[PDB]
Amino acid sequence: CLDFDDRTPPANTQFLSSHRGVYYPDDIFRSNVLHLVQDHFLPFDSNVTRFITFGLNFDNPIIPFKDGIYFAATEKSNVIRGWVFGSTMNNKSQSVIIMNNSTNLVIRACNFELCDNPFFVVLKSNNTQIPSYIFNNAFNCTFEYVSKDFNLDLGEKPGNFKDLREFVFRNKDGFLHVYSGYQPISAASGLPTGFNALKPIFKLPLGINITNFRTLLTAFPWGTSAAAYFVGYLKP
Amino acid sequence: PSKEVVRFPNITNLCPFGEVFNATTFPSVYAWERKRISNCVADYSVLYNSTSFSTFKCYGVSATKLNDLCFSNVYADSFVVKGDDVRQIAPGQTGVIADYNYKLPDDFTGCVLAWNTRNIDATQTGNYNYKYRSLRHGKLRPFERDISNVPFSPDGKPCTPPAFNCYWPLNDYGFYITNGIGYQPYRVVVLSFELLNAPATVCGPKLSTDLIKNQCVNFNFNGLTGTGVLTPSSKRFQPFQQFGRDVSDFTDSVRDPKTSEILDISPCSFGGVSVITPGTNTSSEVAVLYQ
Amino acid sequence: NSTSFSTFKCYGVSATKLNDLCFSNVYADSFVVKGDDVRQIAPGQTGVI
Amino acid sequence: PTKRSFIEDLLFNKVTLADAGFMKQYGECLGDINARDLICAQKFNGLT
Amino acid sequence: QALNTLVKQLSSNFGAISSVLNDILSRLDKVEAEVQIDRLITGRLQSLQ
Ligand SMILES: *[C@@H]1O[C@H](CO)[C@@H](O[C@@H]2O[C@H](CO)[C@@H](O[C@@H]3O[C@H](CO)[C@@H](O)[C@H](O[C@H]4O[C@H](CO)[C@@H](O)[C@H](O)[C@@H]4O)[C@@H]3O)[C@H](O)[C@H]2NC(C)=O)[C@H](O)[C@H]1NC(C)=O
Ligand SMILES: *[C@@H]1O[C@H](CO)[C@@H](O[C@@H]2O[C@H](CO)[C@@H](O[C@@H]3O[C@H](CO)[C@@H](O)[C@H](O)[C@@H]3O)[C@H](O)[C@H]2NC(C)=O)[C@H](O)[C@H]1NC(C)=O
Ligand SMILES: *[C@@H]1O[C@H](CO)[C@@H](O[C@@H]2O[C@H](CO)[C@@H](O)[C@H](O)[C@H]2NC(C)=O)[C@H](O)[C@H]1NC(C)=O
Ligand SMILES: *[C@@H]1O[C@H](CO)[C@@H](O[C@@H]2O[C@H](CO)[C@@H](O)[C@H](O)[C@H]2NC(C)=O)[C@H](O)[C@H]1NC(C)=O
Ligand SMILES: *[C@@H]1O[C@H](CO)[C@@H](O[C@@H]2O[C@H](CO)[C@@H](O)[C@H](O)[C@H]2NC(C)=O)[C@H](O)[C@H]1NC(C)=O
Ligand SMILES: *[C@@H]1O[C@H](CO)[C@@H](O[C@@H]2O[C@H](CO)[C@@H](O)[C@H](O)[C@H]2NC(C)=O)[C@H](O)[C@H]1NC(C)=O
Ligand SMILES: CCCCC/C=C\C/C=C\CCCCCCCC(=O)O
Ligand SMILES: CCCCC/C=C\C/C=C\CCCCCCCC(=O)O
Ligand SMILES: *[C@@H]1O[C@H](CO)[C@@H](O)[C@H](O)[C@H]1NC(C)=O
Ligand SMILES: *[C@@H]1O[C@H](CO)[C@@H](O)[C@H](O)[C@H]1NC(C)=O
Ligand SMILES: *[C@@H]1O[C@H](CO)[C@@H](O)[C@H](O)[C@H]1NC(C)=O
Ligand SMILES: *[C@@H]1O[C@H](CO)[C@@H](O)[C@H](O)[C@H]1NC(C)=O
Repeated sequence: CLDFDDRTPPANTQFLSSHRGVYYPDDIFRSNVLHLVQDHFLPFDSNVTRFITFGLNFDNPIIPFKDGIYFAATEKSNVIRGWVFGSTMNNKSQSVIIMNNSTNLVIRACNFELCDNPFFVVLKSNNTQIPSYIFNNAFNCTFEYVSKDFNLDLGEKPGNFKDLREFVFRNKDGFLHVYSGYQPISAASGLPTGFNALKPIFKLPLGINITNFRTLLTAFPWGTSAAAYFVGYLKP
Repeated sequence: PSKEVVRFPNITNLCPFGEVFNATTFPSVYAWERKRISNCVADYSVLYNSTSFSTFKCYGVSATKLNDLCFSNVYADSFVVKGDDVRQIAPGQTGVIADYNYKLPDDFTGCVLAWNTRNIDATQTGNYNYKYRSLRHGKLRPFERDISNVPFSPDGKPCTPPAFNCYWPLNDYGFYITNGIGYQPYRVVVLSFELLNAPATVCGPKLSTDLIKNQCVNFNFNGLTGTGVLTPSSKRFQPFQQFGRDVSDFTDSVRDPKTSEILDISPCSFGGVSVITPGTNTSSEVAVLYQ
Repeated sequence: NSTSFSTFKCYGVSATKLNDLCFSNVYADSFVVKGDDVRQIAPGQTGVI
Repeated sequence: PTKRSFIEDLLFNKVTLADAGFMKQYGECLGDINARDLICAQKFNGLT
Repeated sequence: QALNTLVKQLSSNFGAISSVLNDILSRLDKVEAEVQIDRLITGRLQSLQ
């Protein structure tokens, strides 16, 4: 049970993607060959809606999920730590959440009582994470998965954005395909120009009419650090 | 060809055929479940002794070839329907079950099983423990679930159940012992898998052999048959790919299930030969020229 | 809501496309047969029925 | 060395033939596969 | 160029499930795979002609 009273209008800044956002189509090794494929890809030089924090803009809104999205987040500090996918985001329709809470990675899918304002609280005094509330009940369940243990640095960094992490999500035939990729970057604006291939990392067997998506942000106490994530829709 | 190089992964555990096909409780159609299958020796001969399937018909693969092939990404669904609704579980069908409860994809690589269970899922009085949806907006997408229980109205406005044009979308299956073949419980198990595309960890009992290299052999790598010469390679395979392909669709590189090591496959026949003859009338001797 | 059909299989059109298509000159026949004679109602079959 | 004159050698040097060696042995097409030579791919399919 | 085109024309599904054999023969029995084999043979013979 938490909420924010102070609000700031979303920026909703539109930028351009420099022909980035491709992924491996199939699990077949091919070398020294030019292959022609037809699938859902991000169009070259297309709009990307950016959402920016640390400017008193704790956005965390709902974004439509039409034929998949391309999630590219640039951040020098771990402010974005997962997503939540659902139809109505209430406790009347099943939703799947993926949170990068430390010492594991959690994927769970169940009739979740969303708090309407996801939260992840960590104080800058000791750089230690304290418990937060993303949901209040669980009700009926249908998936679960806990990964291995790792620790991500919560220490705040004063420098500009240091790493780029891009993901691609697609729901087809009851499977949520996830592709991951990461490349170093040093800039403070727009989306780095370049090329990068995304490798398959997940195929989650959950049957949900996934139509809306919302990210999970981390706040350093009202207010947070600098982190920008871009959303791009794929088209056939 | 001379020898056989059949090679299968290191699987030494029998598949769970009692957890499924012999589960104490089976879910309803409107809320079905899924189970992941891995590290199995899929021999359906063990089911010959206990379970008899009234309908075992499926697509994307031949029934007789299920013992040699190797499948990947195997999942098993389970639900309970009546006699007349057991024909709706098939690609390209219409009905209450095939629209609002469980829809199969148009293209489907898997197997569907179903048997009759009257002595277990029926009583002298009504069972009324299995439910299904009959009122819904639109149609379900293939392999999707809808477990929400909200009042349904033709207009779409939320409403209380006692109001007009407001019904509960879930009805109860009334199973009695004194019923015909129709309206009788039928437990259905649907299996889906993908083969010869990704690395696999589940298939039937085929005894692997040793590796034969630099010789025309009849290999069998995870169900992929053919004749060729196996040669050590230099390509580097990423951990999510197993086979390789050329500019023309043909497998040239296959990762060894056991002893991961990338092997090259080449055609056995290569070259050219011509025959020189002075004429049959003159002599029967010939001269052979190899290019 | 009312009737359950033990056999609903037919030809010349796809079952899933019956909601978008528009038919003309529709006629309906009706009769009563036994269980073993219900398979004889099909194009290219032999039997008493 | 060559039995051709200077002009004929110049003419032969201009044309960049695909250089079908007319003897592509099984050893050459079985090794050095990373080059992906077109001729080795054609002779594997019965085109000579 | 003609020979290279003929080589690269071997990866076309001439109405069959797959363009590469030993895959149709491994997933289907003798009777069912014969149709796809005949389709591939017809397509490749047309290419040769
Ligand atoms: C998964 O969730 C999605 C997203 O919510 C859902 O798809 C559709 O959601 C939209 C948005 O809520 C609905 O579409 C419209 O909704 C309103 C409210 O009814 C109306 O504008 C429309 O309904 C009327 O449409 C026609 C009138 O023009 C008439 O047929 C009649 O009057 C309808 O009331 C319209 O539906 C929509 O309700 C749902 N989809 C459906 C099929 O109803 C979807 O249900 C989920 N997807 C899956 C695959 O289960
Ligand atoms: C999804 O969650 C809902 C809500 O919890 C489940 O519905 C509820 O299921 C329980 C049993 O798990 C029902 O309790 C039992 O119901 C009847 C009498 O109504 C009787 O068998 C028992 O005395 C007991 O009370 C409960 O009524 C039912 N409804 C509500 C509103 O709570 C639902 O089953 C879950 N679905 C799945 C697929 O798990
Ligand atoms: C996002 O795409 C929209 C498409 O409407 C662009 O917004 C307008 O596009 C029209 C049509 O080309 C132009 O005439 C307007 O000038 C655009 N408005 C603005 C404010 O630029 C929009 O530019 C795109 N976003 C980008 C390119 O970042
Ligand atoms: C689904 O969520 C709603 C909204 O939170 C829950 O409604 C609550 O119902 C209880 C009584 O059951 C009331 O005391 C609360 O005030 C309600 N909350 C709100 C915000 O109005 C509803 O119970 C939930 N359904 C469940 C848990 O099955
Ligand atoms: C991150 O999430 C995991 C999964 O829920 C948490 O690990 C579990 O913690 C509970 C605490 O009651 C234990 O009962 C479980 O056995 C743990 N699961 C394991 C170890 O697999 C973990 O605590 C979370 N991290 C936090 C809260 O900092
Ligand atoms: C599958 O089992 C075989 C059994 O031979 C394994 O091969 C042995 O691997 C060990 C190391 O794990 C070596 O020391 C032996 O020399 C190998 N023996 C032979 C005959 O090759 C093989 O590694 C196993 N594969 C996997 C993936 O576990
Ligand atoms: C009498 C009016 C005839 C109108 C003809 C035009 C279209 C009719 C087509 C289909 C009607 C019957 C569909 C089968 C319903 C199956 C229900 C079930 O399987 O449970
Ligand atoms: C024993 C003599 C066998 C002779 C073989 C030559 C021809 C036989 C062919 C068909 C015989 C049986 C026809 C089926 C009759 C169906 C009657 C029904 O469906 O009601
Ligand atoms: C750091 O500060 C937090 C927050 O006050 C406190 O809980 C914790 O004990 C402190 N020490 C360490 C070692 O984390
Ligand atoms: C299958 O179920 C029957 C009861 O229906 C039980 O007696 C038998 O032991 C089971 N067989 C197994 C689990 O192999
Ligand atoms: C097969 O079933 C019979 C009874 O029909 C039983 O005695 C026997 O033990 C069973 N064998 C196996 C291998 O399950
Ligand atoms: C559907 O059938 C139920 C009983 O099963 C009945 O109460 C209801 O009125 C029927 N609805 C319609 C629209 O015919």
